[PDB]
Amino acid sequence: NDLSGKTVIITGGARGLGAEAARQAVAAGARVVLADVLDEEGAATARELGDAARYQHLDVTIEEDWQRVVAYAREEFGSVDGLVNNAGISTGMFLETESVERFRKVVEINLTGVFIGMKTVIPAMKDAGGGSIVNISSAAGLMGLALTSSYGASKWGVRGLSKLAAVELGTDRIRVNSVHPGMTYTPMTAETGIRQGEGNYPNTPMGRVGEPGEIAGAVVKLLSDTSSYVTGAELAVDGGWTTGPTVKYVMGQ
Amino acid sequence: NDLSGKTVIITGGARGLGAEAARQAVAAGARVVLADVLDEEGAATARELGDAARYQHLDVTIEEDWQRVVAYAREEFGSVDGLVNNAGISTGMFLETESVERFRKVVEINLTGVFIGMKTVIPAMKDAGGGSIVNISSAAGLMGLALTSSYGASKWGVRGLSKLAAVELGTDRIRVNSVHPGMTYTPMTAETGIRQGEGNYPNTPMGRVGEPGEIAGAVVKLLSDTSSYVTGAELAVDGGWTTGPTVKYVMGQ
Amino acid sequence: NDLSGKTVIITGGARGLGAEAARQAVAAGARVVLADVLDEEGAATARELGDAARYQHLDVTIEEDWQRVVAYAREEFGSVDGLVNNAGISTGMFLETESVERFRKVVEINLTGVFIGMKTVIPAMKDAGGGSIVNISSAAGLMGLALTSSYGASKWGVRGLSKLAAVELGTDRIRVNSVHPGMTYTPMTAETGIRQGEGNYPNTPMGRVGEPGEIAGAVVKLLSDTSSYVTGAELAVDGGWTTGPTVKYVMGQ
Amino acid sequence: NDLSGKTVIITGGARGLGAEAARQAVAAGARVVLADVLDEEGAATARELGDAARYQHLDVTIEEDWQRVVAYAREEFGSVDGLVNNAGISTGMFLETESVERFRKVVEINLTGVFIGMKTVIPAMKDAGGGSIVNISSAAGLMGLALTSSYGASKWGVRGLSKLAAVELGTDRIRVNSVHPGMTYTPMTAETGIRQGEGNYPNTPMGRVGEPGEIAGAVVKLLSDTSSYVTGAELAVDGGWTTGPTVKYVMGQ
Ligand SMILES: NC(=O)c1ccc[n+]([C@@H]2O[C@H](COP(=O)([O-])OP(=O)(O)OC[C@H]3O[C@@H](n4cnc5c(N)ncnc54)[C@H](O)[C@@H]3O)[C@@H](O)[C@H]2O)c1
Ligand SMILES: NC(=O)c1ccc[n+]([C@@H]2O[C@H](COP(=O)([O-])OP(=O)(O)OC[C@H]3O[C@@H](n4cnc5c(N)ncnc54)[C@H](O)[C@@H]3O)[C@@H](O)[C@H]2O)c1
Ligand SMILES: NC(=O)c1ccc[n+]([C@@H]2O[C@H](COP(=O)([O-])OP(=O)(O)OC[C@H]3O[C@@H](n4cnc5c(N)ncnc54)[C@H](O)[C@@H]3O)[C@@H](O)[C@H]2O)c1
Ligand SMILES: NC(=O)c1ccc[n+]([C@@H]2O[C@H](COP(=O)([O-])OP(=O)(O)OC[C@H]3O[C@@H](n4cnc5c(N)ncnc54)[C@H](O)[C@@H]3O)[C@@H](O)[C@H]2O)c1
Repeated sequence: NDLSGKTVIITGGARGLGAEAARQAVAAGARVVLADVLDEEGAATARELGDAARYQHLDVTIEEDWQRVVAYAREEFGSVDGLVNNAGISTGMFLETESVERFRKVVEINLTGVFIGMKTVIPAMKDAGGGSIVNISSAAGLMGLALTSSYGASKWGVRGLSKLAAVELGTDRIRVNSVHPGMTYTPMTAETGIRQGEGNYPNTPMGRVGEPGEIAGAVVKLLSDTSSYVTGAELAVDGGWTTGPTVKYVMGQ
Repeated sequence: NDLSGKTVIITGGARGLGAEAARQAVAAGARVVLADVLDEEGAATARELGDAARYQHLDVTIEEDWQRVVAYAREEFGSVDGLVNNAGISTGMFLETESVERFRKVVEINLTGVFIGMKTVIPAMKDAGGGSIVNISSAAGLMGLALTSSYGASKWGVRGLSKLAAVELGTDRIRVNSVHPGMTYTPMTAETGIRQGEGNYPNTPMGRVGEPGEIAGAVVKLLSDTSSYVTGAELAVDGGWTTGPTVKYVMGQ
Repeated sequence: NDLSGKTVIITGGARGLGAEAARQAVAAGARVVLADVLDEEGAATARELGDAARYQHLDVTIEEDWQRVVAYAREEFGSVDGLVNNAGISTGMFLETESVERFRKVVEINLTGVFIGMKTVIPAMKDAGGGSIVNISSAAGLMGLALTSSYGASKWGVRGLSKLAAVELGTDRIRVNSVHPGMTYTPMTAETGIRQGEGNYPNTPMGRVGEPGEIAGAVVKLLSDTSSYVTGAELAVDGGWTTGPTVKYVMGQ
Repeated sequence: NDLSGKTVIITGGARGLGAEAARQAVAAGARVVLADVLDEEGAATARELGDAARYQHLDVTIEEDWQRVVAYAREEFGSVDGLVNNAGISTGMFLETESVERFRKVVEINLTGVFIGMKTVIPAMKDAGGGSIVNISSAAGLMGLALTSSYGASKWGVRGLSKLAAVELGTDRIRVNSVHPGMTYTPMTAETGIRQGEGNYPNTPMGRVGEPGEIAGAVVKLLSDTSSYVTGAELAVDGGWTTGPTVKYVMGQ
């Protein structure tokens, strides 16, 4: 089913979701390339992953870093079959509050970054007769989420980017889809005081926050050939956060 | 790698989409109950599946039936863990041309039908501590498709009914999502003029209609625990059809 | 500035959003034909509305009344230029707690009833050289709302069905759009527990339920020639109910 | 009808949609502050609009410029009651074809430009007790349109920026909606061979391209109190371009 024999570059794979996806894909047969700004950790992720993994330094906003890392894959593995655009920075504040400078920063990573990744990897995949680009968006890209400011703007952008890219590359067998994670447990969200566990996140239909491995599974599905006719699609992995409001809220929560 | 060891019932499982979902389910371990109105074929398909498959006549618009085949799976197999609502019919005419007689018929099978399946298996799956209901909607449920009238109206109804159900059953570990396949090659479509293969369906970004086995892959995945944090979702398997207009169309020509 | 000088039929016209529209639609100078099953109230309403109004009986489920009423509007006013599909019933219970007979009766009125209206009115408006059909869907037809069961199903139904009719009738200059009202104060919802007034409904961005006049104004925008290039569109009037979750919910309501 | 006895600022006011909105707003009784980079044409227009029009130079990507113009608007007309974020630039090329510096250029204006717009203008609106921000998006922000690249990513970003702002500014009585015009008759499109007139646009359900005033009419609606309950909505003025493919395309023609 969801098996591999390909080379997938994972951006933001030094930690959290990115590493998890790497771990899962390597565990599925793919040879991965981790790319992050977090070097020390990254190589540590690679080193633990095994021989199917290499770590590469990559600043998602620098076209040259992309060009170099994409090239490193073709050389070091023979091809580039998958791209998982995960690297990004978040926002937790009201619109008027956010500085235009920071707005611009966040939008650079989250949006313009996946674009540089796309246009850059596209030729390598054309070279390989098709490929899969999985754009990790957010639940903030599926509905208006209070307090996401620049992050909301950029996750909506990634959703349209995937879609229009999907219609342009279909004939080249280049698949492009977006995955949308809801509240996930990570030491970082743990720092927000987010508790993992059934009953611990009542404001999402499933009453709980998700796990990194849960989102990682859907990334692999879209990397595998079991989804050979899926493109310009959006997959929400949020325990129903974006589907509709919690019952309690429909009454008075 | 989406696995199984549970019992799932596949409505509309005689021929086409249903049968292949049944097929793929079995190859992953699931115990399947092909329910259908088409008794001869459906019985043969179960025959071709093996011991992992039971057939059951079921006219989806009959509450009594659903209660019977669910009961049967319960007794026959010890549980109900998956329900793939695929048994529908189709509308191939303009709205002003259609008779309220056919409209009622299409809606009744395509919409009310899945409602009953859902209302019936819910306790079955509460007893099992969770489940997965995959309502097979269509591209007609994701946009306005000319010539689908009742089939389309009912497919939007089915997309929506999947969502409100997901918010109510989240806490019960029951997961409702919708699969929306595009143009599939079927001897009927073949007859209706549909050619299978590359460049054989230019009016979809990917340039071809999908093989029935390409949809089935997506159904099996949402049935699996690989997607445990996935509810109130809508997956489209249509080679870009529903994402946006084809380049040529964007240009006119 | 929205103005009308044409004939328009409003279903569910005896009261609520329906009658409010009739008032405003006459204020804009249209000739309205109210239609309802509540004939006592209905005639009374048309009386208060004056001479630009005519009450006709219409059991939205009986294709005959549609014909009788559509024949009348044309003969009494020479043309049928608008149709506001407002008649409908509600649902407030957990899905698996709704009988299939009720499920069916609600769909019949909310879904098929708008269909019979579209088909019947089409030729009439074609003879008039165009027209405007406004289907009063719901905020329940824009996301998965809990406890709406049948009402949800049909509302998603009414939304998708407007889109195909829009694509089909676009060249006949017959415009079709759907209006989606969120929580609104109507004496019926009063007999629900709903309150009109500031902060009285904290679970929608704006803080309170809307008034009937807020909805009618929109229906009239789309019923007018100001929205001449508008078809296949969905206008939510719900104080952001549908737009995304409330700031409080977003933080741990 | 829609009356606007208030003061609203229009970006990209020198020409096109911006201008046609200015005329209709001033006609609705609004006091207008046109803003743009094209000082030459901008001045002329304001003049031709009357003593209810003022032209302010404003480069949409510069905060000082915004800070300046909104201030001037407060002094001059005593308040800021509306904002139509219309300034922007387009794109006509394949993603893999467009440069990073260009992508940036375009995002900055269409997305970042609207952010600084909203941020700056919010305090003025709280001051007044409410307001209406109309973010002019595009059909490109509602689906995957090929060749829009940076324009498409930014118009999708604008769609979600508006929705999040609306959840956060609900109780402040500041409404935020997105207008999404499709193909429009404009000498720009005209140089492209786009002919105005019925039948002249096959690939849109309505069989033709729209006029600026058709879109200008929706702006005045959202800006007016007539839409006091609309927030976080999206309105497509596009002849059904976004609601499913054209019948011909459905029939594989
Ligand atoms: N719970 C969540 O954290 C959550 C919620 C919703 C959506 N998501 C999406 O899932 C993705 C992964 O979530 P996460 O918690 O693992 O995030 P994370 O922040 O823990 O990890 C993402 C990685 O991106 C890296 N990165 C940042 N800037 C970079 C740059 N410019 N170049 C290269 N790499 C860079 C970071 O250094 C980090 O290690 C996120 O990007 C987010 O958009 C996450
Ligand atoms: N245009 C299309 O055909 C199309 C496109 C996309 C998705 N789909 C989806 O798949 C289904 C149609 O299935 P298909 O295309 O594989 O072929 P199909 O139309 O042959 O349907 C599959 C089965 O449903 C059965 N069925 C009909 N009425 C039934 C009833 N009342 N009770 C039980 N079973 C019944 C049929 O006999 C058949 O065995 C629909 O549910 C639809 O959502 C269809
Ligand atoms: N009020 C809200 O908050 C709200 C929200 C979303 C959607 N809606 C929808 O708006 C429409 C009605 O709004 P309302 O507030 O005026 O409600 P209402 O029910 O108070 O009044 C509308 C009318 O529907 C009529 N009706 C029912 N069956 C009929 C039939 N068979 N033939 C003819 N008329 C029939 C009733 O007689 C009634 O006069 C319905 O579709 C409702 O579902 C209302
Ligand atoms: N063919 C079209 O013109 C067309 C069609 C559909 C949608 N749209 C969209 O609708 C809006 C207006 O369309 P239009 O028909 O008026 O097109 P237009 O390009 O003639 O007008 C856009 C205006 O933005 C101004 N502008 C650019 N950068 C600016 C900045 N930095 N600060 C201030 N002003 C700036 C331009 O100089 C121009 O006057 C745009 O956002 C556009 O994306 C345009």
